[PDB]
Amino acid sequence: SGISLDNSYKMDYPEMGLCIIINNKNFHKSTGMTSRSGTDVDAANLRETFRNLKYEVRNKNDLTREEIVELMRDVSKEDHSKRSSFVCVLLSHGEEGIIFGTNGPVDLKKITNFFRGDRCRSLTGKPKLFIIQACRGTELDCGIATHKIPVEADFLYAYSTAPGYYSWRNSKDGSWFIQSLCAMLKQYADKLEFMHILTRVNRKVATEFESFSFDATFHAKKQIPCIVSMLTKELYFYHH
Amino acid sequence: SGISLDNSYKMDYPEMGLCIIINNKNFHKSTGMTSRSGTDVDAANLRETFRNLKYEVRNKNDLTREEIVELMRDVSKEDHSKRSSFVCVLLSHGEEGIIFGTNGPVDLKKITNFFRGDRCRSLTGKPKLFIIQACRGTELDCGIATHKIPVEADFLYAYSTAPGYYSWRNSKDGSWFIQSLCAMLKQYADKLEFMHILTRVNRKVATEFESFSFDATFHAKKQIPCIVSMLTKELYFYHH
Amino acid sequence: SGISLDNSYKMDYPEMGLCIIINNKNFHKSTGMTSRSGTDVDAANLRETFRNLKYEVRNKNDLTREEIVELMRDVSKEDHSKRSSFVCVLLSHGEEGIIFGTNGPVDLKKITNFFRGDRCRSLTGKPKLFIIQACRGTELDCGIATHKIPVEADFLYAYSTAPGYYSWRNSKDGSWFIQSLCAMLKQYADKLEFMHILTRVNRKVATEFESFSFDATFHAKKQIPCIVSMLTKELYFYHH
Amino acid sequence: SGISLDNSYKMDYPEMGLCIIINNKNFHKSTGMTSRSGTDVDAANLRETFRNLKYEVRNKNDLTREEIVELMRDVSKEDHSKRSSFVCVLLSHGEEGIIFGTNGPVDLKKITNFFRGDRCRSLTGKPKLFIIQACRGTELDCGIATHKIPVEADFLYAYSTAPGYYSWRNSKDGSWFIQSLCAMLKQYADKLEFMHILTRVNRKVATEFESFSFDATFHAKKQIPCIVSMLTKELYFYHH
Amino acid sequence: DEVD
Amino acid sequence: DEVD
Amino acid sequence: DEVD
Amino acid sequence: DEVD
Repeated sequence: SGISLDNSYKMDYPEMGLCIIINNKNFHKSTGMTSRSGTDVDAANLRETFRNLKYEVRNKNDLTREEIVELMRDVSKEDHSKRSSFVCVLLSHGEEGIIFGTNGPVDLKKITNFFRGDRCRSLTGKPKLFIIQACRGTELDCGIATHKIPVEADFLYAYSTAPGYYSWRNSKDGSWFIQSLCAMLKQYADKLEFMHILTRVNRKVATEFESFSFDATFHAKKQIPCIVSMLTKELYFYHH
Repeated sequence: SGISLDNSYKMDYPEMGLCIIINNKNFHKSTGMTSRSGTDVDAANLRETFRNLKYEVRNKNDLTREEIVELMRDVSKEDHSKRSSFVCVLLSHGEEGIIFGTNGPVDLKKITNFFRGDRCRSLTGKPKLFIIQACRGTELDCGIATHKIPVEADFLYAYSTAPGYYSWRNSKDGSWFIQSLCAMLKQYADKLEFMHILTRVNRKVATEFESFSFDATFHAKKQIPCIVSMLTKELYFYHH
Repeated sequence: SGISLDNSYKMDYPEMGLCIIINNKNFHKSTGMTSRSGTDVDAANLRETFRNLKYEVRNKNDLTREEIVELMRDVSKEDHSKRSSFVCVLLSHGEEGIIFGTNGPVDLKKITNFFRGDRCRSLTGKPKLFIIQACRGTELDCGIATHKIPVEADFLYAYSTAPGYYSWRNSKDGSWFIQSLCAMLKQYADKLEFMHILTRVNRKVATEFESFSFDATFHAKKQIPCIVSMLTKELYFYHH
Repeated sequence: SGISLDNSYKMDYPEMGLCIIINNKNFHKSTGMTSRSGTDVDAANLRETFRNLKYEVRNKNDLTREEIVELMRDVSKEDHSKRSSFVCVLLSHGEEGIIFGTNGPVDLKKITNFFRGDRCRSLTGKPKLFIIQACRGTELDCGIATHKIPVEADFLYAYSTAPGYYSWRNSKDGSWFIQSLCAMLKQYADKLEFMHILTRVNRKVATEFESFSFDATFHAKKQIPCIVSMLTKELYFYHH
Repeated sequence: DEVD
Repeated sequence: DEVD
Repeated sequence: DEVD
Repeated sequence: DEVD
């Protein structure tokens, strides 16, 4: 055949892949964690968005730390040979490097490690996307007026907020990040490369949202998502 | 005029901007830190690469922690009104979230904070790029056979390695990451958007390099860089 | 400033330019030419489409051969310094290299010559687009089942049909070509380069249309437009 | 699988296709046609250029009008099922719509008709490219200081000059158009869509060449090629 | 349909 | 608005 | 230069 | 090779 390029991930496998959505809204009373009002809006938006991208979506609600680990272990042990990629969305409370099960924390590394290039062979060389809507600390942004491959390769972590910062969620409209992500995927998934779509998400969250609170400490705050890429190729959700 | 889009940073200001290169090779004996053989190759490669991109390059060698902070404070206080962007390259020893001065550590947040949207007004809304060649821990990758805006917005952190991992540097050829970054910028800066160039860098580092060591603990190891983007627009080094 | 490229026409002048639409529907009885039913649909579609592209649209109906020449001469003598381009749409009867005034033919070369690089200095180096919906002969496509610059440079002729062939117009929906052109401009003018938009127009006309006639000679016929480019740069209707 | 687009021709068939180069340099004395000095440079340049694009190149020299027709008829009767496209380059004397065999003219339509969608079924729906270096008349450009598919669909005619004009050929360097075409294909075939490559060819010919002659009638003349597209999809010489 |  |  |  |  003619000249061939290897700049983009092969996304024309029989299946796009799984999209696991872990939606934690209600937490065990003993944890002292608040109910995440508006998260169901996020979960539904994500389910529809990824369904239209042809992903096999599996929604899971209110999972304990043990259930989260079991689920990810089981999913990583499935045969992903006929799948182009893997997507996991985590909606919960969190801290830097941590996501909360309904009864306690789970290190994000524990979850992502199941999908390492050496631990999930049927996903080796394929994009593994982790979308995380959770806090990464307690900082508030005041804003300003205007052969072998690495086992950590091929992962993309789309964090809702910058390292060390809180992440915002509206009880009626859903989280700022997920609202924006779904809107940009619906509008550009058939036109732009993934990093460019995520950059549009960054701009949307950065410019269209600002917190409103009766508490001065939490009022008029801003947010910027954080794209962390270990991808080795361009990612387009469409093919041909 | 006709329809206008706002998807890419304005890079046609009178000047592209400053490119500060901090090259720490020799460390104070009391720190117990080794001399970073090969770093001069990196510094020279970067100087030439950014010179061709029309950046006003300033190379600084062997700076103490105090000198690094003073330098960044002073640079952030300059008038960047006529500049399109800002680039800072850090070549030194490091740990997660830390870069080493010749006499001790400096928190990366302390350095980047000087350039926050609210602290460096002449750079507000402009891309602030931090390229970091330094370790982020001690893990080794074994590989596998094959209106307002957020103050944290508009930053791009091009880390040489994944969170928690060592970063590799060849004493003769320079660091794997910087070698690759300069090669990709020279070949694609006039053709591709920055995130896409960095993705090519990820692939180059991930596929073309593997450590060779007489010590089994450090032998046959791999590396994957880590792109961390808080950018709100696409970044092209060329214009018109 | 940084590296600059000169691959696309400057389309950020104060004005996009003029869009002259010559809509000839009714012809002098002595010419023996039929009334072009459906052409008003085309004219209105074009007016709206180019209005949204920010062109100063001027619609002219039923012009004689003398009036067409006078109009083009006068327009070519205007000061186009503040305009990015020029567009002229001709809707009428025609033959190869000819367009019909209401009382007789006009050589297309006579019309386009007024805009030559040496005859219309304020348009030199700017794209001059001529969209032509008219026959170029009588052939029917049966289909098949599935420093200085040249004075002729910077012209683009978007012909509705291939050399020597009839061009189809539906009395209710308008011409196949204009219907398709307006649809593609509305959908892609803010996303694709002009030649690519015209290629989509070619596909739309080629695949979605087929004539229906009680006369076997004119039944089940197909059409393929013909893009003729003397452009020297890429043309995007949007800027920034 | 995931979402699929049909905007570009499938160019990943087992073979790119044939590239027939008809190089007519020496003409029968009785025709009164001059020897086309420099055409061998063009033929060699084309052979190498298309070889690198993975085309099965067949060079034919000094063919009579009868031999040209026989060759094209035979080639159109071959099985092109495993081929992605077809390319034919004609280097000879010519007039509008005509190319010269060594003993007389051949209508270009006669040649291209063999490849119509209904006459060459194994090429139906595939790009058929005809590159023509020949005069299209005697005009000189003085320049200015600065389901079914149509049987005519899927053809691209890359003419060296505008309708009605002479075409320039340098006895030492080869023709302006072919020199430029080969240079642009070598530099951009792995980066740009074909129409964009041809637009670069238009700019190169329009800006870098001007005739030098002791005869005032033929001195300081310019040339602009003419891209005629009936293509229905984007054409990239590379794939994957 | 009609021709022009 | 609420934080996570 | 020469013409074709 | 060496680590940083």
